[PDB]
Formats: sequence, structure tokens, C-alpha cells
Amino acid sequence: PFIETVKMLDARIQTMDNQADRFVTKEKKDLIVDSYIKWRISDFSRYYLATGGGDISQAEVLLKRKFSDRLRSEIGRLDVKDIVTDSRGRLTLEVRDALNSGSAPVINPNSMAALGIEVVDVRIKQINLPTEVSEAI
Amino acid sequence: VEMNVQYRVTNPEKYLYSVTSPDDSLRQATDSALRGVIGKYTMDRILTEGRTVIRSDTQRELEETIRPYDMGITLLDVNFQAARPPEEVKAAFDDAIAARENEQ
Repeated sequence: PFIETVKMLDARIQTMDNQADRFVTKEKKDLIVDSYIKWRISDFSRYYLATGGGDISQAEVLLKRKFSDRLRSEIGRLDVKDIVTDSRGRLTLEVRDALNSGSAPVINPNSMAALGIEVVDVRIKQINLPTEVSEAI
Repeated sequence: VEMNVQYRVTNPEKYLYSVTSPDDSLRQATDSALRGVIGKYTMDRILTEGRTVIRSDTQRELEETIRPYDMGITLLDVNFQAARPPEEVKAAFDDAIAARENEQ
């Protein structure tokens, strides 16, 4: 008593959804993408240290910052037809692999493994067009 | 253009007794490095193809820039967020796409 405190971290998979945002394809075709990510805590101590106080929002912020970068870098090389016709989720799987294992038993500092976060699935919910392009279609 | 930079602090004596407000100095250095990197490359490559070399150059430039300061800060990740053109020309981009559709 009065010496040891306890902090609780939920090991259940957390779901973080991203609101509508615009991405630029290889032909400057603007797209509006809705996507969600599912993540779990790998090392509870490391996750508690990396995010001040173990707050979920602080980790979600870093996850947003990295996921946006990797997703934009992957979309930049692709056609809008390539994105829509994609059914195996190859780009999403590559984004997940980049998020889990970064670029330089060594752990890259920019990887999510350097934090206490493991990304288990990345999926895209809907791909829309700007209202002008939709009206033209 | 926007950018996010995530960093850690090591050897706190350097962080405390070297530069006044090391975070502000790092922010200014990051802005300078981003300006320098974007200056060299062209617009379309920045928009679509260079989004990987832009970040790679920016991180190296920031690391080289903050070296003389000898701050305690170590760099984890520099990630490129968005390079959208201004709204006024965004209207023209949308008009060009609509022009393709009208051509069909």
C-alpha cells in the first residue's frame, strides 16, 4: 500500500479509423480514402514508456503519422485503376509490413516494433472521387 | 507541404546545458532542412514519385544540421505527410480531370 501503483493496459485488439483524406496518384488523380487499422500491444513496458502514461491517444497519433506517410508513398507509384482493381490487398499488406518492420534481432527505430505496438491488419473502407470528377463520370 | 518528425532525448546533460529551448531549435532546423530539400526537386516528382527520396534527404539533412548544436536529441523517424498544391490550382487540377472525362 501507498508505494505500488498499478496501470492497466488492454491487450485486446484496438481499432483506429481514419477520416476522409485526399491522396495523389501517379496521374495527379485526387482520391478520397477511408481506411482503418487494427493494432495490439506487444511489449507492455515498452509501450508504456514510449507513450507518456500509456495513453491510447498518444499511440494513435504516432500510428496516424506513420501510416499516412507509408500509404501515400505506396499510392504515389500506383494508378487509380490499379488501386480499384486490386483485390488481394497487396498495397495494404505491403503498408502493414513496412509499419511493422521499418527501414534502416535488430529492431529499426522507425519501426512500430521500436514502440510497443504491433499492426495486425490494414484495410481500406471506401475510395471516392472529388465531386467534380464524380459529376463528370 | 507538411512534415512530422519524431525524436527521443538521450544524454540529458547535453539536452539541458547546450542550447536554450532545444525543441524550438530543432523545429527551426527541421523547417530549414525541409525548405532546402524541397528547393532542389521539381513539383511533379515531389507530388508523386519523390515522396521517398524527399524524406530520405530531409532526415539526413536534419541530422547533419543538428550535429554542431550537440543537443541530446536523437532522431527516430522523419515522415512526409502531404504536399498538396494550393486550392486555387487544385481547382484547375480537378478541371483537367473533368476535361479528360468530357473528352471521352
